[PDB]
Amino acid sequence: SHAVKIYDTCIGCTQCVRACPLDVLEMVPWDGNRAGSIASSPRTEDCVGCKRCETACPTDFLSIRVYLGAETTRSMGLAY
Amino acid sequence: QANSLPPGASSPIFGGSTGGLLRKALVEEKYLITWGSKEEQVFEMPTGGAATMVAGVNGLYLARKEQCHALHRQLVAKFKIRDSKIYRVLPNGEQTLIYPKDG
Amino acid sequence: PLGNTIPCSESQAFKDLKDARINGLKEKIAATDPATQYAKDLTASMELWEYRYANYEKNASCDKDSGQPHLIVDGRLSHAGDFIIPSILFLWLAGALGWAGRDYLLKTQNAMDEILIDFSKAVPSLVLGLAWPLFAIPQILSGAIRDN
Amino acid sequence: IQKGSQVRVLRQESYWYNDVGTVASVDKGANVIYPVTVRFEKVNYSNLNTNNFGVSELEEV
Amino acid sequence: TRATVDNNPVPTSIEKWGKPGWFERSLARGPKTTTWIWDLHALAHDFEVQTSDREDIARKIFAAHFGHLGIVFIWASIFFFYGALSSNYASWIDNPTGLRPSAQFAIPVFGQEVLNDPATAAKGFEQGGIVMTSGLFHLWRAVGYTNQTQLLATAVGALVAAGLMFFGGWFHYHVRAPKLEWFQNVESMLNHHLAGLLGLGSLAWTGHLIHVALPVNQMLDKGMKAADIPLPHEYAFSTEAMGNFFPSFKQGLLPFFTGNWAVYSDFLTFKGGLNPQTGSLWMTDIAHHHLAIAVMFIIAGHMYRTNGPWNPLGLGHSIKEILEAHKGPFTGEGHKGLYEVLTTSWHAQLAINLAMVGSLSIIVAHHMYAMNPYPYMGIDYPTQISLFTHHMWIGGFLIVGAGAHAAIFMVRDYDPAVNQNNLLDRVLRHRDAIISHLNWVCLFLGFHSFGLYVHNDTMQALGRPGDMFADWGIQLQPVFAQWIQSVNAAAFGPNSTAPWVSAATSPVWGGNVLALPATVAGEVVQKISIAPVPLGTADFMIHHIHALTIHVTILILLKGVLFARSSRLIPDKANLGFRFPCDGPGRGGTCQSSAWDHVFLGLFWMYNCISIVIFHFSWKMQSDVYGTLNATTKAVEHIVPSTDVLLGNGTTQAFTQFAASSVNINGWLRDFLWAQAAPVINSYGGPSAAYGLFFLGAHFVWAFSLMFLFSGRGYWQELIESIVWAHNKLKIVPTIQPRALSITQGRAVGVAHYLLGGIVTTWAFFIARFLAI
Amino acid sequence: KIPFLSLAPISGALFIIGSVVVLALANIYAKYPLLHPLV
Ligand code: CLA
Ligand code: CLA
Ligand code: CLA
Ligand code: CLA
Ligand SMILES: CC1=C(/C=C/C(C)=C/C=C/C(C)=C/C=C/C=C(C)/C=C/C=C(C)/C=C/C2=C(C)CCCC2(C)C)C(C)(C)CCC1
Ligand SMILES: CC1=C(/C=C/C(C)=C\C=C\C(C)=C\C=C\C=C(C)/C=C/C=C(C)/C=C/C2=C(C)CCCC2(C)C)C(C)(C)CCC1
Ligand SMILES: CC(C)=CCC/C(C)=C\CC/C(C)=C\CC/C(C)=C/CC1=C(C)C(=O)c2ccccc2C1=O
Ligand code: SF4
Ligand code: SF4
Repeated sequence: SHAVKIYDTCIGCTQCVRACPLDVLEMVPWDGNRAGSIASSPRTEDCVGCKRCETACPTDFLSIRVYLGAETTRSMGLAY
Repeated sequence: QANSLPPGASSPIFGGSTGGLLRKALVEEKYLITWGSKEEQVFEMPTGGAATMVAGVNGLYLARKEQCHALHRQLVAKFKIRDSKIYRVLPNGEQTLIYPKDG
Repeated sequence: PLGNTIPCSESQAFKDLKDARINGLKEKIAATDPATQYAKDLTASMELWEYRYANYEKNASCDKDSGQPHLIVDGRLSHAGDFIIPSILFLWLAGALGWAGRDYLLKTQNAMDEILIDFSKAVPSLVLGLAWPLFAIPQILSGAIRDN
Repeated sequence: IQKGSQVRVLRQESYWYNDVGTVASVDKGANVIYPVTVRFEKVNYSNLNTNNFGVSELEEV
Repeated sequence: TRATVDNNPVPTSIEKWGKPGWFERSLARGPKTTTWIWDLHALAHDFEVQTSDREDIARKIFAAHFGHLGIVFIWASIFFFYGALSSNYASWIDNPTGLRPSAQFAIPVFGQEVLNDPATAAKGFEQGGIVMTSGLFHLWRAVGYTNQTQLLATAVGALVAAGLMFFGGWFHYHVRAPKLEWFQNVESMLNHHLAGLLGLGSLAWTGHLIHVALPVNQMLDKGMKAADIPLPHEYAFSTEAMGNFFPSFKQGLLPFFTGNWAVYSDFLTFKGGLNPQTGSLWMTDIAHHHLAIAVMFIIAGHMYRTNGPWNPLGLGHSIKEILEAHKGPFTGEGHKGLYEVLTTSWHAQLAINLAMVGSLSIIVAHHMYAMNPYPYMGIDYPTQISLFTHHMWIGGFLIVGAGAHAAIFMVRDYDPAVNQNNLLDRVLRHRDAIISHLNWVCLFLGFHSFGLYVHNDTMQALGRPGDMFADWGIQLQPVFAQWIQSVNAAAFGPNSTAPWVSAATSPVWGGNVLALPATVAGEVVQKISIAPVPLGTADFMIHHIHALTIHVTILILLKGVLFARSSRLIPDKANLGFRFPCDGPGRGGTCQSSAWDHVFLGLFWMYNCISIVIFHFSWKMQSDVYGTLNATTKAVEHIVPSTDVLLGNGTTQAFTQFAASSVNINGWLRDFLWAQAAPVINSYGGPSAAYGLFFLGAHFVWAFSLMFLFSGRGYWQELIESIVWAHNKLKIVPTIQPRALSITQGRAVGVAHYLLGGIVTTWAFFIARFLAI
Repeated sequence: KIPFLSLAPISGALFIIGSVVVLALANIYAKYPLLHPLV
């Protein structure tokens, strides 16, 4: 499976959950921003690695990083 | 038979395509999207072609969860339907909810 | 007479291809009508070729064996027209264009002005590019900018 | 560091490391790690120019 | 009907000339990066991302069409000005066989006057010139051009017509412009393009042929000079001048109104193939041709129903009723929806039309070498190679564009609400079956043509010539194609299928070698224009290569069309668009998954296809058709000689060079590509040295593409980061930020330079070979 | 700024064509040199 990490630079813009084609991410309550929420990935077994979350993240360098790891049926995106 | 719907959900009218389920849906896993529509209307399949769904509860078996979540964003962006719930069906018949996991 | 190099005044093969070109031009004028614009062009080409072969004769172009002119670029003042005069001419015109473009970026700092060239800030930049060392060398001795 | 001040980014992984930016708004809460919003004249590869940095990552020029 | 037109939508102003990128939102904000610059060019004709109003979209399309017809009239005027001013056409009209046609000379500056060719030097043009390969001079001689002042008049008229199409574009955009339901009356546009555009066009050309072009060609073939009569052989007052040339029936047009059509059979004939005097089609057959297809096109424009103020008029068909009558049990609901698709989607219409005009340019390329249309053109071999090659390349380009806009329709204009159970929807329900069976037949064609070539390379290398797939070894004869040779040659005589044809369809089917007088310095008759073209084992093999390349280009473009919207990989591909680079490195990698990338890959595969087509053409025509009649006893000698193939026993057998050397790739390398490239590399210091310069520069552009093709932009961007550091160290700061090209643009730049370099390489090779011998 | 000629391809292309014509007439006026003559 692929490894998704969220750092402390997040602003809670809600653009990585919407642009994710798999619902890997969800917003949990946080205190480190003004939005009161931080992204999290407890669903990394379902991630394909498509990096649409990293495309739509508006910071300088990205608060979300997905690392390409071990490949499964689900993460190679196979319908067979 | 091997792709039986849950009770309460009716099948949409689709004429069958070649882009649908493969042997993985028999042996490893398949997926099921279940939504509620207020009328009968025409939606593009995520595996090619077009289908007509009826008023009430409609369920569709797909090979892949991104096929289901692409169908779900099509229903939101076209038909304003947001009560799609996505199940992972194992080959023994077990069904677990994987969207909305929050509720 | 350098290594695999003799000048034009005692090169046999230069004389051979010079005679070959002037003879080919001689029977190319000699077989045509002198009033059809072909013959006037070929006598203009003959006069041009006589002047260019005499120019290769007089200012010490250098050939050996193949008879064609080999250039010496090590910095001799006898062969100074090989490299040194076009070096200074290149540095003048390239520093003109580079300094004009740099001064244009320094005076505009704008995104419309790069895709729409304002000539009232472009042609004085070109005129001061034509005098670029006098305004470039004190900014070499001063220093530009601190970035890492 | 207040609104209108010119700052230099000290963050090593930034696009705008060693570049002057404009402070547009400073968050008055204390629970935010990076409160200071800085706009730039130059855009990044994502074609955006505004980001929230902290106080210690910025040097007043 | 009724032409509902609105008045003045757009004022005429210079307030958008100073604002480039006005036309969509992200470009309207201004330059920030250099990507904007390339995004200025790639979206400028995409009118659907400019405005969402389909009305205004159709208006921009219409004004674009008028401006295109303007630029084609400008180009027509430019070659008519060059024909009129700086040509040898005043002396080419007297010698079409010994004078090379030229319309352009290099001026004596920088040394380029060696490019002027001595064999174009004549009276009026004493400079030498660039030899043309376009066949413009042979066209002009066939249509009756005897003088350069009428070439001046046509040049002025084409410039006036370019101005008229520009004023039509400005009128039908800015001033008085039609609404969308005018464009959707497809019934009337079919009826007025068949009966009025094609029909009256070829009827007015039949009128030209009869009045001007048949008598001027009869004067030029009976043996007079350039002093002719343009005006006093015309019209009513010299009606008997029509009787002096080829007997104008009894008297006037009174045979036309009383219905005795048999007396008109001396300039409306149905004779047959090619004239042996001039090497081309008989002009009277060409006139009766254009008249019969003129009649049958005005008949074709009487098909579709149009209702209006005319009382009894309004009987016919609607296309929609025909499409909704063709249903079938295998194909569900058939063609219902295709009327709505083809009346609301421009890209589907452009896909159909690009497929048809590309296929038709390919048909034109075949039918113009085989049956020569213009006098003395088939002996001028660089014209023959260049017209076949040119129309084949333009055909392959428009077929790749057909696949492109079919995919673009599938991304943008596809509506599921129109396509319930029609042919278009059911093709999406078995797209895996189509693409996989196409994958299998491409694999089959590639093995069973190119592995035959590999097998021949291997057997000829191992010292086994009798083991070869060749005419001397294991024969693969084109027995259906040879039987169609025998049928289309044998169907001319009495008691045949067509009993009143004199000289058959074409001499390529199997009947007679035709030849023409020509000088060539101080020689004899020589110069075959056309010959029977025999099909052997090498023709089997090259045509199965051709089937392979057509089928793989089909596979790439049709997989782009059918998987434009969704796949098993990316189900939401239609939201990503026609033109996106990937959907990331995940799910294995989605590199080149967009339908644009399939157009990008099918461009190289079209290159492959058309390159092997014109290579087959060059050396088939050189090895079996083109050549010389010897002065001793009428012996046929081709441009490349016959090859004595050494057999396995020790003896030889004479084959032609096509039959002997394209069973394998070594003979394609040696006898076609090494041997015939001798005139493009030895052309320096002479009239073909530009073709050598273009050969080398095109090798350069082809190799320069491979940087863009094999690399990707993240390398280039961190390289430009180092270069931008060097720029900011010396106070040299672009406000427009220097970027690498986008991924899609790196593919586009690479395919553009690959296509340009390879085609201009083959162009330089083809012209420099065929000007020599 | 002036209409249509202030634009960067137009100003750029007229700069390249003007430099090629000035260089060309420099090659005509100097009778096409290879080197700079010293005597
Ligand atoms: C104002 C114009 C300008 C100036 C002063 C420079 C200066 C420099 N460049 Mg650069 N460059 C430019 C434009 C310019 N460049 C443009 C337009 C491009 C894109 C084609 C580049 C691409 C480029 C690369 C890849 C590199 C440099 C490098 C360098 C540095 C080393 C010298 C050199 O290699 O020349 C090279 C110059 C070129 C390759 C570009 C050709 C010259 C351009 C066309 C001039 C621009 C004309 C401009 C429009 C004039 C405006 C006039 C105004 C009055 C309107 C040097 C400081 C090198 C470096 O980093 O050295 C350490 C390096 O490798 N440049
Ligand atoms: C009737 C013909 C026709 C028409 C009207 C269109 C129209 C369109 N095409 Mg299309 N296409 C066609 C034929 C046609 N095409 C053919 C024959 C091919 C195969 C090559 C394609 C392949 C194609 C692709 C892959 C795409 C389009 C796209 C588009 C759309 C926008 C294009 C644009 O913005 O302009 C911009 C034009 C340029 C930036 C020019 C590019 C550089 C050219 C190719 C180099 C020219 C080299 C020159 C010929 C020779 C060298 C000279 C040089 C040395 C000076 C537009 C709707 C684009 C789109 O997004 O669709 C919605 C899209 O991506 N087309
Ligand atoms: C010369 C280089 C080359 C070769 C050999 C191929 C070969 C192939 N391409 Mg490719 N392609 C190329 C360049 C090449 N391509 C380039 C440059 C591009 C970039 C634009 C592409 C892009 C491309 C695309 C997009 C597609 C292909 C497809 C194909 C397959 C076509 C089907 C076929 O021909 O049947 C048969 C195979 C051959 C003719 C290859 C040679 C077979 C030899 C003769 C047999 C060897 C005998 C034996 C096995 C050897 C055993 C030895 C042992 C020690 C192993 C084929 C395998 C298409 C495909 O997959 O369709 C099925 C496909 O869609 N190509
Ligand atoms: C990725 C692609 C890319 C693209 C599209 C561009 C595009 C551009 N760059 Mg660039 N650049 C790039 C990458 C790129 N760059 C990279 C990688 C670098 C290295 C870091 C640079 C660094 C760079 C610099 C430093 C500069 C540019 C500039 C420019 C602009 C040039 C404007 C122009 O050519 O007209 C040229 C206009 C003229 C030459 C004006 C003269 C015309 C006269 C006034 C007309 C009268 C003359 C008359 C006709 C007589 C003729 C005779 C003659 C001899 C005088 C242009 C928009 C330049 C700019 O900003 O615009 C000025 C600039 O200075 N770039
Ligand atoms: C080359 C060219 C050109 C020229 C053109 C021209 C020269 C034109 C034309 C034209 C023409 C000159 C046309 C015409 C026509 C016609 C028509 C369209 C006709 C008709 C008809 C009719 C309709 C008839 C009818 C009838 C019948 C059938 C029956 C009996 C009676 C009658 C006789 C009535 C230019 C330079 C511009 C440009 C480029 C291209
Ligand atoms: C330094 C410099 C320079 C130089 C450069 C170089 C070194 C180069 C090169 C280059 C090369 C090395 C090459 C090339 C090439 C190209 C080509 C090759 C092209 C083209 C084009 C075109 C235009 C095309 C056309 C055509 C078509 C359209 C198709 C068909 C055929 C033909 C041909 C017709 C210059 C002078 C700028 C100036 C100064 C600076
Ligand atoms: C009047 C006139 C003509 C003016 C010219 C206008 C002026 C002044 C400059 C314009 C700069 C020019 C001419 C080119 C820049 C293009 C560029 C940054 C290429 C680097 C690059 C290479 C080499 C690849 O292989 C590649 C592969 C895959 C993806 C991306 C790339 C990529 O990005
Ligand atoms: S890589 Fe793709 S699937 Fe994974 S979290 Fe990011 S957007 Fe979602
Ligand atoms: S990780 Fe990026 S996209 Fe997601 S909430 Fe934070 S800033 Fe927004």
